[PDB]
Amino acid sequence: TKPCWYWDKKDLAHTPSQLEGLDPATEARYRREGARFIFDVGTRLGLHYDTLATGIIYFHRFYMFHSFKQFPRYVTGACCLFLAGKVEETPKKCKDIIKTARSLLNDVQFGQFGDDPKEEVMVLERILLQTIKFDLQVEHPYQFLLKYAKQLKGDKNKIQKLVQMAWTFVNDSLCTTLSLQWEPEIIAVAVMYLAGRLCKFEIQEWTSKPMYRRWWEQFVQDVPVDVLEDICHQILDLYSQGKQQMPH
Amino acid sequence: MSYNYVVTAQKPTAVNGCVTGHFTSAEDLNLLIAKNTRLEIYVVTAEGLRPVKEVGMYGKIAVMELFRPKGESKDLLFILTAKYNACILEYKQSGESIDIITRAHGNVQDRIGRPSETGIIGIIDPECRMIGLRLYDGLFKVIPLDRDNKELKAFNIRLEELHVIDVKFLYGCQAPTICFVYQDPQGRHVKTYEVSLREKEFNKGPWKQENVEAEASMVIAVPEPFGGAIIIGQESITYHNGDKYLAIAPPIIKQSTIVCHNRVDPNGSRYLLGDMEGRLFMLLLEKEEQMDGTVTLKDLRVELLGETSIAECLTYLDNGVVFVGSRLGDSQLVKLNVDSNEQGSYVVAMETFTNLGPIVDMCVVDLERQGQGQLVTCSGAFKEGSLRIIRNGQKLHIRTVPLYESPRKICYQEVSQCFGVLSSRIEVQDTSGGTTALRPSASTQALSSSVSSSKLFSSSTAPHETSFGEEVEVHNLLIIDQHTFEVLHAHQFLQNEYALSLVSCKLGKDPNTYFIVGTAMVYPEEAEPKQGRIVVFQYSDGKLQTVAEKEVKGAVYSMVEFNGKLLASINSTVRLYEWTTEKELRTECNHYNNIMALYLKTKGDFILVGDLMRSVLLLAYKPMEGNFEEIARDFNPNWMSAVEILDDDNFLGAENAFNLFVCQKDSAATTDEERQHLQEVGLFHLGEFVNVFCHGSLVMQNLGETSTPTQGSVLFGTVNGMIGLVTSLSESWYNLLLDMQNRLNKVIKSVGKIEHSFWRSFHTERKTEPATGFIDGDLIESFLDISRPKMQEVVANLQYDDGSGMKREATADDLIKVVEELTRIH
Amino acid sequence: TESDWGKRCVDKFDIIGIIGEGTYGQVYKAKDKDTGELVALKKVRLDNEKEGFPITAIREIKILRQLIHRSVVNMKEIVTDKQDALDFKKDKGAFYLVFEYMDHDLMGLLESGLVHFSEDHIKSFMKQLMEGLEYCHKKNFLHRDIKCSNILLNNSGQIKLADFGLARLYNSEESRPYTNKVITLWYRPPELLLGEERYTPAIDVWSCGCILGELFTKKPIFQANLELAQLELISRLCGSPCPAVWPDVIRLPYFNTMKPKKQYRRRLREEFSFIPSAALDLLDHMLTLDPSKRCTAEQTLQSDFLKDVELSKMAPPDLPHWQDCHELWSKKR
Ligand SMILES: CC[C@H](CO)Nc1nc(NCc2ccc(-c3ccccn3)cc2)c2ncn(C(C)C)c2n1
Repeated sequence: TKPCWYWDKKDLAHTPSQLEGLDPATEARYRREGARFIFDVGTRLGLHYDTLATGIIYFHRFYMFHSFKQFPRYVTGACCLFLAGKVEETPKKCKDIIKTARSLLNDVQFGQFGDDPKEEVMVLERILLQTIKFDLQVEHPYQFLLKYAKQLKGDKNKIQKLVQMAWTFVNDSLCTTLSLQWEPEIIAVAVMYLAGRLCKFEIQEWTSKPMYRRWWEQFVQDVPVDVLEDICHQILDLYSQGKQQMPH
Repeated sequence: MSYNYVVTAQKPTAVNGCVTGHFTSAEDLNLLIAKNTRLEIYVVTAEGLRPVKEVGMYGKIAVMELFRPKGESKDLLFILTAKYNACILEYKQSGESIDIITRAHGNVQDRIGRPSETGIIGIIDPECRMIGLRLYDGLFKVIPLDRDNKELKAFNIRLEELHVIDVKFLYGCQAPTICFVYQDPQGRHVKTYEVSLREKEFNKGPWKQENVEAEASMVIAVPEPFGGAIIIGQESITYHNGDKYLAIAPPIIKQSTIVCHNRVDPNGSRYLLGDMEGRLFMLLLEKEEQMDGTVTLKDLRVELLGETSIAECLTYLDNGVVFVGSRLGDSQLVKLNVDSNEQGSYVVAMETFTNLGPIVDMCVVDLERQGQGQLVTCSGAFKEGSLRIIRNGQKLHIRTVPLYESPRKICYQEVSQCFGVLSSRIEVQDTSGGTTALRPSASTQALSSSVSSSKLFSSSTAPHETSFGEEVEVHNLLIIDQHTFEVLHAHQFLQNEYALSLVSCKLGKDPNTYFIVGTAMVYPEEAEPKQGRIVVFQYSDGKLQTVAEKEVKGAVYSMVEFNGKLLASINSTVRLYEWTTEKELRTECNHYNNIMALYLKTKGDFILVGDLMRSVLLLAYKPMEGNFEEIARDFNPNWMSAVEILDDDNFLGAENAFNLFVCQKDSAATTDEERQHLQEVGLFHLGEFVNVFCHGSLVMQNLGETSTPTQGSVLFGTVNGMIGLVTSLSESWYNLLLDMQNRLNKVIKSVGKIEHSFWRSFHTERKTEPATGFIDGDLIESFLDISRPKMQEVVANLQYDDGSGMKREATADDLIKVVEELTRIH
Repeated sequence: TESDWGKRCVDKFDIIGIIGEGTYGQVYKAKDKDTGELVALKKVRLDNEKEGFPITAIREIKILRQLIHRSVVNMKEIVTDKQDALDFKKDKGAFYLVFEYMDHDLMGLLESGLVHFSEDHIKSFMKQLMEGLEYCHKKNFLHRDIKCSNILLNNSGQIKLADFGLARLYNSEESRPYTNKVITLWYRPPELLLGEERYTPAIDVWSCGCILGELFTKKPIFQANLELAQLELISRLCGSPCPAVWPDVIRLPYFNTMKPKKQYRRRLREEFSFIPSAALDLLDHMLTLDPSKRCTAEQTLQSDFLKDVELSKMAPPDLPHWQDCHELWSKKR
């Protein structure tokens, strides 16, 4: 009925970009660059967190079917955000996305947009819709993170720190292929698991079953701890490369 | 941007209603006859009927009743139009000046309501205290007949019984009572209610409800000293009056449906009844004078007088003379005699008034190579079946050809000096197993005859078991001589086969001129027909030979000769057949995007398809590809009745709500979508039901270019026998005539003070739009019949522009010569 | 695979003809050349358009792939015009939204006055329309465009709700600023006429009330050319909007601007007295002025009129044809 939008870590070694001579580190760099571009363009435009995530998901899904060598990452990123606006009912004129794109990009970076920046983006919409197979409805970890945290009952301050920190990890997991590997319900639980381990919080105590150690099962059944640890490890590798450690 | 003119050539001849009273003066006995939009007034004389005045209304006459209120020296008339325009009129003559004063008027339409199945019913209280109108189901409107009620203000009383069959006001009651027959799940019943004007509501009826016959069709209020009511059914006539109850079921009445009644004697002793077979009976109420003094009703009796035309309404005048107002056939004045003639009949036909009746189909032909033309119509139904040859003369000459059976389609074959006419006769199921005809008709009385010997439908293994007395239609193709109108041949079709379409033409490279018929296998079980035939016949040496037959999976509603090929419509499909060198039809292409393709008209490679519900479509045969192509469609749901192509870009269509409309090709190449949209540009509430559109005219057209600048001519036949004409106008001609209409309305005093703009405004139960791109030719032609001072009032300060001529303020002689020019088109 | 959309070409459908002019493109009747099924195709032209693919087609795609119900139209797949030259820039094609083909729209049936609905036909129709609508409202979707031409009905007697081009999501938690100009004027509720922009799903219930009364009269109950004239019609029947019956009416913008001629009393039960008590009560509740006092889609399904209506007994609404009216005369008078 609906297409499958999930892959193994092993499969990512065979994306079109990879097999076109691009190495793994470079495709990962282009995915962070592209995601942070969509995020910063749409943040400047004053768009909802769901509209930004929807655009990033379309972007990540697109470079599963196409090569970064053949499709300039920033032109595709502008296109994703343009379509995501219409999908999430927060539309923005293409001229404004272009205007913001030139403001955030340098001269070399904006060269990708060619002579007619609007046309370059509009034209690509046909391929983007075909690539995403017209499966426009997208769910994000945010909604699930909020639904599960709402069901926790305990110290409002400690629960708030967990939610606030887990929200940040969702914003970082956007730069990664985690969206292409696990369902938002799994990612939402994984960021709660990560925020909890850093805060030294026993999340089971705030649930309807304070005696049930694997608390997450009452939100997502059939999710083994090792899957949560893999998602946690991948999120922490973003902080390990540079600074930002794991604050508060 | 469409500009058309529409004028009446023959007024509607069918009688819809007729009342008698003392309308012109207290002494004169009058007879008023309403023929759709027209109203005729006559004075009854010993010789017959003397005409005294005829008027037109801006509405279809639905109710018409005379009544004498308290204080009036003579009767006043009440009329209600189909568009709900109520009005009380008065006849007033001053020497020679005959006028119809509008004493009271107003529109009685309710904001919310469901129109009733049995139509509008209007009845007046014997004491003349109120006009009872049944417009909507579950509501009974009451206009109090008061001195101060000039606007005709009314209130609705809630009615418990939703489905009402008929209602009348009873005589001899202390309070104004209504008596009605209604229907519910438990069957049909008769009930009564008292109507309190003071309290504005119904009260308990004087007598109990009673369960009546399943087909109780009419209520008859009986005058004093009997009171109560008679209920006419299919098999029984019953009298109800509280405790009293009589019921007679004479076998004579069961064989045909009684359709109308009338009171002969004022006391209510004798009553005339008329049924679908024309048969006219007398229902006599046998009295029994009690010792009390009162006279109780002992028994009811029926007596067959004779045969008349299939009456819509009977109305006896005086003496043996009765006026038989017929809608299907010719109306009559018949003399009832106390002694039966040698045939056993007490009726003697005195005078016959022509009624072009339901004009189901027609064709324009030049029988004498004159260049004027003649219209041969398929008019009437049942024993009233006939052909009418109308020719211009200043009166129309009409020659009738009685067929004594229903005609369906006509067409002319010049090669054979004769017409082909499809016709249906009713035979009933007899004890022999087969069927038998009630009377002999055109098809049975043919010089030479044949029966289709096709084995296309074979055994059919179809359970069609039939009981006795059931009616069945028998379809035939009649071959009638173009000069004597003698039935040369009659070919009867297969059992349960209905002939729907007929064409005369040569096809392909075949030099013979064939008569092709399209049929449908009509079984009661089938919702829509699943089988049919396209039969090709050739008339030669006084006999029809079957040339070829092509089976189809549906009804063949319409056929047309299309560039040597045969274009036919089978249910939802529009097919184009080719005539092979093997004398056989072989399909070329199809178009299946239709609900039900009923009407076809072609102009070159274009085809105009009239659908059942999706209005009209413009198809085109692409010769290069050998298939059809949808040029543009009218996206307005319109239930059609007939279609016609005026020209390459303009297409006239007639609707079931008595409306006319014209669509034009958008002719704007900015997009492919707008090009495919047919825009309704002309709209006009005709007021008639158009069955057929036909290109031609009866006017003598000379060798050169003569007559009015109105180019084109399309005659049309209607259900009420009215014949009209449509023609196109130039832009300057239309704007001039449109301004004339506005000026004309401001001076012409209408009957019932009905707005002309309202009347011609396009109307269906859902939408009501103002008429556009259409000129009421009857309003324009009436300019000549007004006084000189009113003519000069109309022309005062009238400017025209962009007609290759200056401002020139039109004057009386300018418009009198232009209107006289427009009358010469019919 | 079946999940992969937009890849298959439109040439795999044999077009039968144009059936209507849609919101963003034409609608064609067509047959699948492989399976022989009949389908309806909505053309979505993006080449002549600015801001590419239209938001109206995006809404209809996003919402209909999420909604699956017997009384809501089915979008089967999406197909494209023949690709050419191998350059997507030069490609100025158009997509087509493939749908289930329906035999009619309520508009055409009522307009051509070719149908008659008994109490049992209205019961069957309304139970489907309300069941379909209740599914949408439970998924937090406003239709916002309910009208006769948007209620498809096939010969089976099945009803399907369609044209989700104006449909939007609704967030009950807190309030979202929407568009004031929604639904055609005849089926528009009073709150939108008086300027409400943060409205509820009760707007669709008003449209369905307008439809209910209309099935009993064969005519739209409120027909006016302008907002003020429309509010006058609604006021003549439902009563003038006033704080006595609608306390929050004073909060709307055009409350003082759009005042009816008089302070009318409610006459809905009086005027529609010819309707069976069960349906008259349903109509009375659906055409309630204050949207906070107007019934929900779920409540209409648990009403004396519809609750007991059997799901299995579809009762197809008889459309008389062929032998009907082609030659009426005294036999059919
Ligand atoms: C909303 C746009 C359109 C306007 O009428 N709605 C309409 N009608 C349909 N089918 C009922 C119908 C109506 C008219 C015709 C028709 C048939 C012949 C000529 C002209 N129109 C055929 C089917 C139909 N089927 C599937 N869909 C989906 C929405 C694509 C349909 N949408």
